[PDB]
Amino acid sequence: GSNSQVWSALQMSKALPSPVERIVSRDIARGYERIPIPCVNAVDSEPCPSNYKYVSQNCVTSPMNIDRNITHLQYCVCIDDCSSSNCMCGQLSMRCWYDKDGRLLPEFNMAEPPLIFECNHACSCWRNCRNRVVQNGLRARLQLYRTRDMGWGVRSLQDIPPGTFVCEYVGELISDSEADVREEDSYLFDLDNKDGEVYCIDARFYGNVSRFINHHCEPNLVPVRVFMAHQDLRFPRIAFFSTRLIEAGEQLGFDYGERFWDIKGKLFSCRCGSPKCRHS
Amino acid sequence: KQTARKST
Ligand SMILES: Nc1ncnc2c1ncn2[C@@H]1O[C@H](CSCC[C@H](N)C(=O)O)[C@@H](O)[C@H]1O
Ligand SMILES: [Zn+2]
Ligand SMILES: [Zn+2]
Ligand SMILES: [Zn+2]
Ligand SMILES: [Zn+2]
Repeated sequence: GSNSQVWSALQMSKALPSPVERIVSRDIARGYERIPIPCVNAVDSEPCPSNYKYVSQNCVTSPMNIDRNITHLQYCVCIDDCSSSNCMCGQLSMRCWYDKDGRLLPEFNMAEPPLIFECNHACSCWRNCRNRVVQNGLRARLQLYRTRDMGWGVRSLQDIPPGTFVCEYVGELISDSEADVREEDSYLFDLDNKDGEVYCIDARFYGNVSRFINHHCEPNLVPVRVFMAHQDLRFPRIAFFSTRLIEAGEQLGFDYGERFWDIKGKLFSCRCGSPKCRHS
Repeated sequence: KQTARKST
């Protein structure tokens, strides 16, 4: 049923000529996002994937001890909408990269993104200031769907302008060591690429819509590291922004990276279909 | 590493 495989996932975590398109869920998020995320299948008889628990925000199993001391937060004292060079939070980000529509400026370096520090609850500014985008949550109309060749994937139902926040990679925050012994590694996302005390998000047991975004070698999304309610640099949050105009109906994709394909390429090849595919 | 990891 709707819950049978969700429960099973929760308990495993605790222990450790085509068909007419069918709507298999009106909302995979069960009302937890600002808009529904429907699930459809125009390919076969498979029900909506349910062997995970949908969560809209990161969770933990074993404790992570994120620094949440409010007095440690850098904040701004702006009397405007945080559009000026006087904003501390923009300075921490190099500049505020968001235009008035909430979209990344053309100058934003998508090949080597900076860290973004959004305004927070210690700032003097108001909740509607310019430097608040990822913290406003999923806005775009997305859909989980059955692909022909690549299991489930995510599409946009509407045009998404370049530089728009699409969704966050959400899941269970775990250590590098715990990640190294997870039986299913397909949903792991490293928070930092260096050696030492580094952390991961595992979206296998707990995740959001982003867990179904397939890899693409010429991707329409780029992940960016973002700080909002805390500034513990061990725990950036992963926000996907569009790299170009994404047309209504288009599948979302991002570049999983070499730390994925170094392992998985030994088992199967990329089928993204790009003329510039780097993993087939 | 022992397991696959997506990355930024
Ligand atoms: N470009 C690509 N080529 C081949 N397989 C892909 C792919 N992108 C994602 N996948 C598959 O999807 C897994 C990542 S999870 C992404 C959602 C997945 N399609 C699902 O139905 O659950 C990968 O390990 C691989 O099995
Ligand atoms: Zn400010
Ligand atoms: Zn601020
Ligand atoms: Zn502000
Ligand atoms: Zn490819």
